Order: sequence, then structure tokens, then C-alpha cells
Amino acid sequence: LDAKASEHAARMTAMKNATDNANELIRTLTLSYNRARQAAITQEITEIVAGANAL
Amino acid sequence: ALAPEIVGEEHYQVARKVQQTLQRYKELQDIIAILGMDELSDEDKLVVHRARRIQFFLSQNFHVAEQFTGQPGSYVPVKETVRGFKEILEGKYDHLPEDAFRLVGRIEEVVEKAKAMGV
Amino acid sequence: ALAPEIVGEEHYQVARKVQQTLQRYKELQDIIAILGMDELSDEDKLVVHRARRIQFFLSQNFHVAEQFTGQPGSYVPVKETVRGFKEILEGKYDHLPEDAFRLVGRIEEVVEKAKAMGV
Amino acid sequence: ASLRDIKTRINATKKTSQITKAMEMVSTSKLNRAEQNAKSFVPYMEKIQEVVANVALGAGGASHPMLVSRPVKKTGYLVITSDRGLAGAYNSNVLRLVYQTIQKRHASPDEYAIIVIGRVGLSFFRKRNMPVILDITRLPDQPSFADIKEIARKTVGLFADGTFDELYMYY
Amino acid sequence: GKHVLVVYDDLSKQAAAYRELSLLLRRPPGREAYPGDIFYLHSRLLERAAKLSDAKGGGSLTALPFVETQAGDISAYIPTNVISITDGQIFLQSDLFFSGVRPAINAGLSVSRVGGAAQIKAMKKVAGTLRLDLAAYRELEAFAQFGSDLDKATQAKLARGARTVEVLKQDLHQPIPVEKQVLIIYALTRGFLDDIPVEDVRRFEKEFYLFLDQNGQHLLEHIRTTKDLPNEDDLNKAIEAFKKTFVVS
Amino acid sequence: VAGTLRLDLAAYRELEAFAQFGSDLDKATQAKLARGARTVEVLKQDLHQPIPVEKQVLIIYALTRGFLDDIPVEDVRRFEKEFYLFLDQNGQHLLEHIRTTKDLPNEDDLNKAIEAFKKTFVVS
Repeated sequence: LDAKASEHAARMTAMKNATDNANELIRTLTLSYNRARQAAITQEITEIVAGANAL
Repeated sequence: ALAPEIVGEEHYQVARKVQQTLQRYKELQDIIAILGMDELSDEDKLVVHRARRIQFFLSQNFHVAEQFTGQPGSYVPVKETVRGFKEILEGKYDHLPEDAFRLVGRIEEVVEKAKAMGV
Repeated sequence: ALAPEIVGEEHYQVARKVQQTLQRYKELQDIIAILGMDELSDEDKLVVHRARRIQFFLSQNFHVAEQFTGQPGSYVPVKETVRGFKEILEGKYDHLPEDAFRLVGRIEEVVEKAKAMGV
Repeated sequence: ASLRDIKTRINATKKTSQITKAMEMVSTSKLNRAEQNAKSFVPYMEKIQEVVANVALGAGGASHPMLVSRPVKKTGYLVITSDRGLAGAYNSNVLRLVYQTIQKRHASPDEYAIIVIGRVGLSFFRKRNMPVILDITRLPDQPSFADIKEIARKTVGLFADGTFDELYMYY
Repeated sequence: GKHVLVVYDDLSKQAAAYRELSLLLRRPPGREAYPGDIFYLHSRLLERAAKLSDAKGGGSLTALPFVETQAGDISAYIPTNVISITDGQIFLQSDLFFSGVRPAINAGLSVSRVGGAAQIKAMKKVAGTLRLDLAAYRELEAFAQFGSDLDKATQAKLARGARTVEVLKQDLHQPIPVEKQVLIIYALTRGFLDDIPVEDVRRFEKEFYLFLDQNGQHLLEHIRTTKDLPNEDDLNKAIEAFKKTFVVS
Repeated sequence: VAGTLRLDLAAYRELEAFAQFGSDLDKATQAKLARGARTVEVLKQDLHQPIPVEKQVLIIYALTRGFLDDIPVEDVRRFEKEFYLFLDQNGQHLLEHIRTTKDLPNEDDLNKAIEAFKKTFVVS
């Protein structure tokens, strides 16, 4: 009985770290996603401006 | 030039096996980071064990790199590279540490360096 | 137009119940995949048992699907589909194999298909 | 890489996060269930202990100080492990101590033997070459008395022969 | 009245050349500096492939345009333009290429609207089941990361999916007749392969092709003439005889 | 009055994510879950039917003082409607007092009125 309850406690306390690590990875990847997409949008703006000026 | 009829069946199989192992190790990174190293199956643990050693073995010491660090560098024939990678894939050197495979030439230098480190 | 005063109280109740059962099933899929289905609460076993049949019954055979199937289509009035889904929700057909509900029209045709399969 | 590749990783990570959350909740529910029995079983153990401690001022076949009574062979230890994974080091440490004690110490590979509880224990002892006698593949998580009873009677009975005199649990 | 197959090696190179010419001619640029008529150019080119009616001689022309993407960006201008025009697409991926699955067709993404009508009866009979098997395997593939500790039902589907993936693998410059493809896919889908280990499936397939060449030519000619599967018991008996002769590693 | 409502809803929104399990501890889980569910039920509203601020005050006070503990979660909306009818019938003093002074009425009188309503309410 002690071993079974210890098993349940161990799984519970492992899932906390699992979820926290997953959410940390989510945070890092989302930040990278946005900081990359901003470069694409400013490149689009630059291309539009340059094309307008070229005429 | 990486075709079976050009380099040979053994070379082709070794190259494809190395690439497959490295791709699998690259894929396993997310689960390794999240769930930890201990939750992977006994297969993927061996996959990581082989992949780290292969990745470190791909490094080499160069002749012109002597002006940076004092290591003299070496020239390795294709037969020796293929033999060493086949030996690693068979699991012969699973017991040696990771750092033994860094910046060496032929596979025998890995054993020599492990002996020098104490193994 | 999915409003109580437009389609009717019974129709609204049936639609809301179907959506809620499907949403409940959506949250149990990973748990049922990982652990054996027995760990589900006994109500949730009925919920899954009915969600599968609702998902299968939402499918329909078309008159234009003749060119792809070789099988004639069907036309189901809303007055009949509300009754069919009410009966499935209340459980008057939990004793049929789930495959009898696929690609079929009225609820009576489900029983016909089940008996053709040998129920 | 690109956004097209980053979004797939984000989606997979979110799905894994949801799975971990659900399994944490299930683990908490089973923890409460186990803790129920962890206090419910107390009166029976107290009843047995109070009487055996009462009548424990004499010598009997095995419950006397059993000093050097059949050390000859097969020293038997019990190992309690789970079947499901995701527990972290819970099963690993129990396997580690059993190994590093008995497999390290005992010279002849058969002067010891182990009976296991749990899938992972027997899996590790099939990895190894240990003399495992019998086990239980998958006990129900419920307290399982009058179910574990036959296993327990078998354990004490194969003791009664003296097959595993030095019985000593790891858990 | 003849039948023609046409392959355009890189429509992205063609579009880049047209963009260069347009920019040198000083026409206003659209998105990604491409001219506004780039979609009209590609649609006008591709829509000349057709299946003529019987009064027109019955001829046909089928096209296989190629488009190259950088870092899997399928939402770029030319990729979307070509995707919206064609009847279907086939997606090849480097991650599948290196993991051993070559050719690297991604079944989940690839589409073919003409599908079904473009297959023979016997091939359809087995492709119908293969589609569902692959779909279920890909849906459950995510949970393999949690180790072998899974439910009893799911492991059979994982094994079936693994064997299916092994069967679909193919080597270089070895086209396979459809009368052999249908037989091997039938052998996979009917459970005859569910005892061969995943590691020996390719050798099983090669030995099965050789065994079919040596014996069972009646099945091959029946398929090649009637475009339909033979009698069920005869095919099962032939596969059973091969399984009795075959040696595992 | 709104402070207790805000706190209760904020506390309940954390336990909404705990939809798998219920009574772990009565203080930590069951009571908060039930009160938050009743809060969500009273905060629902029908289309194109605004209600006066005094009646909002009375219903929110009723919820936040625990007078709705006995009433089941499913019947709360009918409770609220019948309470508004009972107010329009027999609470002119309370309504005028709040409408004139912008403050809560005498707590004992308001408790007596809500008790009188609760006697006549029938749960089904």
C-alpha cells in the first residue's frame, strides 16, 4: 500500500516539472516565432516602399 | 556521387544508417528536453548513445589547425572511415566515454585516448 | 439561426446535447488512447459509446456520390433527423455495432443495415 | 527554420502539455484513492500486532531470532515496482539499490533469488540474468486484499521451506 | 489520338525568368516583386492539358509541373498560385527523406481529386482499406513517445502502421507492376504480414515477387486481363504457400 | 457588495480548470466550486432585457451573503426571476430606499424579506 501511494505521488510530482518545462518551451518558441515574423513584415514594407520609389 | 554503384553497398549502407540515426536523434530533442532522458524507451536510449558518439566522431583534427592548437592533425582514408563507422554502429565501443571521440583520426586513436584518460 | 425561437425548443435541446457530448468525447481521446478504457467513469463509457455512434450517424450518402461509390443517395427531413438523434441520445440503439451507422440515411435504415450485418 | 516548421512544434508541445495535465489529474485522483486504504487498513494491522506482540515472549519455528537457520542458498529479497511508466526515478531507485546490494555482494549467482511485483521489475530482471521465481503482471490499483492474499501465502509458504531464509524487502 | 506525358522541371525558375524580364521592362511589381500576370501565365500554360472526347480522337495530355520551396514554405506566392490551379499535389519532405522513408511522399498532405477514377478495380479494393489504416496509424502516432507502455488495442494499430510504412518504401529506378503492387498490398492488409517482424519486410516483399514470378502466374494474368482480384481462396492459398516457404532472419 | 463577487469568481476560475475532480477538500474544492458555479449561473442574462441597478444590488447581495447555498445550481435562474416578481410585489420600501439613498437597506429587514421569499420558493 505504501509503495502504491508513493508511486502515485511520484507520478504527480513528475508531471508538474513535465508541464512546466513544456510551457517554458512553448514560451521560447512563441517568442522566436513572433520575433522572426516581425522581420518578414518589415521586409514586406521595405519592398513595397522601394518598389513605389523605383517608378 | 553517393550512390550504391559508385561507392559500394557497404559504404552506402553505412552512410544511410548514420544519417538515419542522426535524424532520429534530432527528432528526439523535444521529448528529451520535456520528459527527460530517463523516460525514453530502451531503444531510443541506445539511439542517443550511438548518435552522440557518431556526432563526436565526425569531428577531425586538421593539418592547418596546428596554428590554433598544438594537435598535429591526421589524414584518414575512406576505408578506415567506413570501417570505424561500421564498428561504431555494431555497438563495439558503446562503453567508451563521449570525449574520447573528439578531434582524432582513425578509430584506433579513440581507444588510445580512452586508455590515456583511464577508461 | 440556431436559436430556440427559430428551430424550436426540442430541436435546440437535441443540437446542444449532441454538441456537448461530442465536446466531452474530444477531451477523453488522449486519456483513452494512453490508459485502458476501463479507468473511465461508468458514465463516461456511455458517453464514448454514444459519441462514436453520433459521429458515425452524422455521415450521409449522397445522390452525387454515385459516380464514386455505385450506391444511391438519400434525403432526410429535419423532422426525422431530430427524432433519430433524440433516440440515439436516449440510448434506444446502444445495442447495435457502430459500423451500422456509417453512410446511411434515416434511423430505420441503420436498423436495416445492422440486421443485414446479422444482428 | 520557418514559421511553417515552428507552428508544428508548438502544436505538438501543446498537445503533450495537455496530456501531461490530464495524467497529473488522474494521478491525483488515484493518490486520494490509495490514501483512503492507507488509513483504512490500520485497524487490522493494529489488531494483529497487538496480539503477536502480546504472545511474542517465546521461541517458534521461524519467528524466534532465526540465527543462521538455513543460510545455505537462495537469500530472498522482495522488490515492489509499478507497471506503468512516467513515475520518474520511482522504479529506477528501487531497482538500483537491489542491484547494487545483492548483485554486487553475492558471489555465487544462485545463493540469492528475488520475486517481483510490477511489470518494470520483471522487465529489468529479463534484461538481467537474475533468478526470478514468480510475480504479478498487473494488480488492480484497489487495495486487493483477499486478492493479494494468495500471493502473500505463497511468499510465506516458500519461506516455510527455508528456501529464502533472509527475507528482506526493498521498496 | 496519342497519349502524351509532359514534365516541367521548374515553374519557379520559369516565373523567376518572367519576373526578371518584367522588372527590366519597368512594369509595376506585385507581391515579392512578381508581375501581376504571373498567375495568368501559369494558368494559361497548365490548362492546355486535357482529355479529349471521342469525337476529337480520344487523345490526352497529362502534366507534372514541379515547384521548389525554401524551408517548406508552401504559402509563398508561386506555391499558392500553382497549388490553386492543379487538380492535386504531392508533398515530398526532407525529414521523411532522411528517416529512411523514400520516396518521401507525405500521405496526410497529398491530395488527388481525380482519385478512384484513376485506379483499377483491384487496386481500389485494397487502397480503400490502406487509406483508413494509414489514417488511424498517423492519428495514434503521437502517443508512441510515451514508451511501449500503451493500451492493448493501440499496439496492434501501431504494428500495422509500421509494417505499412515499411511496405510503401521503395528503392531507386525499380518501377513495380500494378499486378504485383495489388498483391503485396493485399498481403499487407489481410494480416498475412502481421507476424513477420518489421525489420524483414523488404526482404519479404522481394521474395514474394520472386515467388510470384516462379509460381502463381495465373493470378498475374487474371489481374492483368480482368483488372480485378482473383478468387479469394486461391490468392490466400498462394500467400500461405509462400509464407510456409519463407525463412525469417 | 461587488468585492466578494469579484473574489469568488476569481477563485472559481482557477478551479474551472480542475474539471476532472470534485470534492478533494470541502474548503478548498467543493465549496468554492459550488459558489462559483452559482455565481456563473446568476451572471447569465437574457437578450434585450436589462434590469434595474437596485435589483442587481439585491440579487448580488443575495448571492454573496450565502442565502443561495441551499438552492441547487440548475434552478438558480428561475429563483432569480421569481425573486424579481416577489420584489415587484412586496419590496417597495427596499426599492425606494436604495433608489433614493444609493445605499443598502436595513440588513435585518432585507434578510427577513429574502427568508420570506425562500419559504415560498419550491425546488424541483
